[PDB]
Amino acid sequence: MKYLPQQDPQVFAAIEQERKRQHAKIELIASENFVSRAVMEAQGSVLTNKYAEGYPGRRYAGGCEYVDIVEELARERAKQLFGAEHANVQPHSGAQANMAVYFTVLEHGDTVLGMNLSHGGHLTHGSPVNFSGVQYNFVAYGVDPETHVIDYDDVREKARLHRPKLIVAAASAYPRIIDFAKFREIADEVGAYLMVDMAHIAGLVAAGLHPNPVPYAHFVTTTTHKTLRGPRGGMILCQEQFAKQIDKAIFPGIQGGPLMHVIAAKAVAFGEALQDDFKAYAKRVVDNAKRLASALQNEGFTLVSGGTDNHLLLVDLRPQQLTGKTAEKVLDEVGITVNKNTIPYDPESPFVTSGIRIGTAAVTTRGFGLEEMDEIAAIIGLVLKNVGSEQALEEARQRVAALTD
Amino acid sequence: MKYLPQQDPQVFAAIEQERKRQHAKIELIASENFVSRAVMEAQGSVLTNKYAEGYPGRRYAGGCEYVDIVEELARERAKQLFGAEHANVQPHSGAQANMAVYFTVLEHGDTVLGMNLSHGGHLTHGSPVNFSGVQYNFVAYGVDPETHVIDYDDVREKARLHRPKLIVAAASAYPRIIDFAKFREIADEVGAYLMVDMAHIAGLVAAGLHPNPVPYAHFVTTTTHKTLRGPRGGMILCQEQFAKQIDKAIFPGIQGGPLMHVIAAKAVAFGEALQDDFKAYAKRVVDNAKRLASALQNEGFTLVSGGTDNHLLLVDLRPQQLTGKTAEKVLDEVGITVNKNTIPYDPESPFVTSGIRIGTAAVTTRGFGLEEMDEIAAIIGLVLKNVGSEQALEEARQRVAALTD
Ligand SMILES: Cc1ncc(COP(=O)(O)O)c(CN[C@H](C(=O)O)[C@H](C)O)c1O
Ligand SMILES: Cc1ncc(COP(=O)(O)O)c(CN[C@H](C(=O)O)[C@H](C)O)c1O
Repeated sequence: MKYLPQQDPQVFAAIEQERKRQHAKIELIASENFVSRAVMEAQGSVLTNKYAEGYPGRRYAGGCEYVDIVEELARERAKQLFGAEHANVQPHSGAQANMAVYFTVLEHGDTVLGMNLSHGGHLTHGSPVNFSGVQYNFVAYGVDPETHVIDYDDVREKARLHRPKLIVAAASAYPRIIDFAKFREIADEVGAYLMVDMAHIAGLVAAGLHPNPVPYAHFVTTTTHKTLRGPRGGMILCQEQFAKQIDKAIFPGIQGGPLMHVIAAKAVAFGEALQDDFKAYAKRVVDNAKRLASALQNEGFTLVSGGTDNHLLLVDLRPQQLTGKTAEKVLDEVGITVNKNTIPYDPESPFVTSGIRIGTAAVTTRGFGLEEMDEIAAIIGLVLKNVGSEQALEEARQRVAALTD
Repeated sequence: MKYLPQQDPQVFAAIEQERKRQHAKIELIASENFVSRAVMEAQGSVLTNKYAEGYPGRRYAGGCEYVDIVEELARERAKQLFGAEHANVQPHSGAQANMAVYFTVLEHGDTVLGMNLSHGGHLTHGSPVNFSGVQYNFVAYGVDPETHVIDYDDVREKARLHRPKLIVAAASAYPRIIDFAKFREIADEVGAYLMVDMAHIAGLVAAGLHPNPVPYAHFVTTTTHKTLRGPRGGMILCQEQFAKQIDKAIFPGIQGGPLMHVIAAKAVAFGEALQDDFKAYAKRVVDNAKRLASALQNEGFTLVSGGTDNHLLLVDLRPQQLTGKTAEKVLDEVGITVNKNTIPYDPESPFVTSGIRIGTAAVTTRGFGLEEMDEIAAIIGLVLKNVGSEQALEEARQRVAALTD
């Protein structure tokens, strides 16, 4: 940076603190990742100056000739990446991506079937304090209380009873592979649309390490910033028959002018995702997660679903008689960044929780391998089995500092 | 740029084309502006990597210590700039800023009174193809058919008849000063909340060249990218009594994780707005607009409301027997960037129109003064009075190229 340090010393100092923080800490938040310098330069471009309401070629303002190319590059690369018939790269976020689909196929008060929020489901999948639960009549399916795997007989029973117009699959904290073939089979029986929110697994889908929902779902929403390792924003993939309706839902439906500089960075992210190295990266993410899962069990930790098939895992902290809130606080003290997360059938409130969510996407980008996963798990064991001991937490700090160069 | 040209030659080439376009063309789109290099560097920072769901101090993820400072800087500077009791700098856009307020004080199907869309009102103020008109029962007030100034007796009659829960003031294409004192007086009579969408006039309000809606309105929404000359995004200002409700409406209401890198750029933009030079800048914008308005009339153009009190003007093209669509196309051919815009009581559809919207905010940032405004108006006269003549359009191209160095 050059012009910011002179103009705004206060903001620059806080950014420099954050930059140094991201290097010093062990980042294990499942939804986070580190973007390339090419992605950041695209978001720091003059493309923020342009109003490009509408779509490539069909704009409601002149001078969009070159931002049209940018958006088309983002749209075509995403279609190439996921094998989708249509792409919309204008959603400001995953929340707005989900919102636009709901706006398309649903009237106010319609019944929608989503995943239980305390079982792994997301806020936009029917939270009564979120727009989804207020605007629509959301019913929930759950996981098996023993295995923590989606009970597909329960998805079928809930769909046949409540008769939803839409079924939502996918989650924020689900460590296993989602059977999209079964979700479509259930949706076909009850005559409902199938939406898959692949936000967390998007990068793994692109690398072919998680089944692609695209052939099975009518709508596929995602964020670009999670395992896809791109800028902060949303995307909608759909079939050509819904293309016009989805486009009208984004604009003039729920949004206005798109973020052309972010869309530029999305294109850069999709470009990087198409390369062979990203497929090797994503395999390391899954390898690292399974290694970390196995190593934490070795330390004596119970895991939700008994491991992982993807990028994330959930530690059931009930055996250690610790809340997720307590674990989040003490690991923050030693330099490990996690978040408290409700486990399926949690006896604690969503603000206290009985578990912690851990992802490997961020550390894998940094260069962390199977060896580092053993150490990370060893530090977590040292901290959570000796919460009252300050000497163990000091030992943990030094071991965290050793891993981060 | 350094890492982008190597990584993505296709995207970099399109960005470089856009960068050169923004310099070569005369940008007169009323909603557009040029951001400083400090604002862009903040959007190109590592702050995109952080999930900061919630608010400063009250986050739902660890490691937010430094992005909290960033958001607080953005919030406090905006409060200092506008004299507001509470600020929310998390809205992804002006559309989401408006959406959050609607989500706060309104139930589905509630009656809301906004400005007529063909008279100057915005898409989010009750368009039947926008979320606002679908989710809520929007009624409209208009302008006087002769003077094109808001008919405040009509605002009062519509409010007393339809009994709205909310009244919306402000516009996308209104060249005059809005009397917020009268809007609150009407709202108090019918027992309705007053929302002001100052998106277009935000920078002029900050410089004290347009009356501040904050003392009169319960809610004030805005975009940061128009006359405020900041990054692409939204902001909500409100009284302390609505602070908690507005915060809950953004998250977990309608959005998810905020754009911390954009919020950083908002802080930089607000910082630049507080400086004395920005107040001088904004006065030049208004001076330039009034100069351009007077000069276009001298050329024989009829203007909506007979001039301007702000940053923008509307040319009534009916005397020249030209549509806004025709004017937009031919001016694009010579390097002048405007947009077609419906005039009050337009005989043409919103896709054809009888007028063009022109703003001075962008050209003023570049260094254009009163002299350049005379020339811009002279070129517009040459083009629109000689549409069939290619020799006049070639003359116009050279005169446009002369103004842009
Ligand atoms: C599966 C899923 N869909 C949408 C979103 C929201 O995206 P955005 O923040 O851009 O609006 C999420 C967000 N996930 C968060 C996280 O994992 O930390 C949190 C659970 O909301 C999501 O997981
Ligand atoms: C008065 C007003 N409020 C909100 C918006 C939408 O903001 P965003 O694009 O960030 O969602 C606008 C947009 N204005 C556009 C323009 O002037 O070019 C257009 C009329 O929508 C607005 O004017």
